[PDB]
Amino acid sequence: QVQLQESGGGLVQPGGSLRLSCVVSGDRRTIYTMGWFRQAPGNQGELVATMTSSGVTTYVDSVKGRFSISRDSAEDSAKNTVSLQMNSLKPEDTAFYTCYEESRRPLGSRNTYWGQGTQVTVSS
Amino acid sequence: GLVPRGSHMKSVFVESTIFEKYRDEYLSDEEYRLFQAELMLNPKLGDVIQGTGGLRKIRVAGGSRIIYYFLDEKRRFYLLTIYGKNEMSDLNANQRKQLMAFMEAWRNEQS
Repeated sequence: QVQLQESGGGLVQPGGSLRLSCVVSGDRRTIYTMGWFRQAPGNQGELVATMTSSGVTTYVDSVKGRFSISRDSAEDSAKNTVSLQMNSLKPEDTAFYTCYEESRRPLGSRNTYWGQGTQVTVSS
Repeated sequence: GLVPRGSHMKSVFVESTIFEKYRDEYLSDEEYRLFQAELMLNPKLGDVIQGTGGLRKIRVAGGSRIIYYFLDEKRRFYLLTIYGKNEMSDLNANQRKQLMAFMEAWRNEQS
């Protein structure tokens, strides 16, 4: 099947930088889109960033300039690693961060795969 | 506590032929990701429909409603179909039975 293992997270000083990361492997598929989601306790979550297989990105307004989504195809044979780069971290960025990836194997289902997630705590 | 209340495991959403054809006629990608996030925190979030074998209806678009089946062991959701609020909201036995059939059709694809 398709493997997803993710990395990064923890706990950071304001103005500091943290790279979340999240890998999808298996065999070949057609990748559509891919992103990051975040949810702080008590309130509704929010989609943090998105990237089509064409490179088209969206970012939410509160993170504009500071978070960056990037990608690594691994020849487009094999795996794609998706990275969330978070810089100039504000404490409002404290949240549980998950990644996802839509994708469709040959003759297979259009699935979106989701990570375990990882807590990111930006505290003075 | 820091981590929000719910479930935090790798999960899979599986569109059916129907749901995939008609998804973007209904949901912006933001709406769709918010939906999967909600289910990933809490499967059992949708209201059960009986005679179906565990199918659930969520109403978050608005009036969009999705019907899904969460697979206990493999941690996959089967997104069966999405229909709008105004549109057929009438649930009858032919429907519940055929939904159960196609649901079981996916169900037995990975033992």
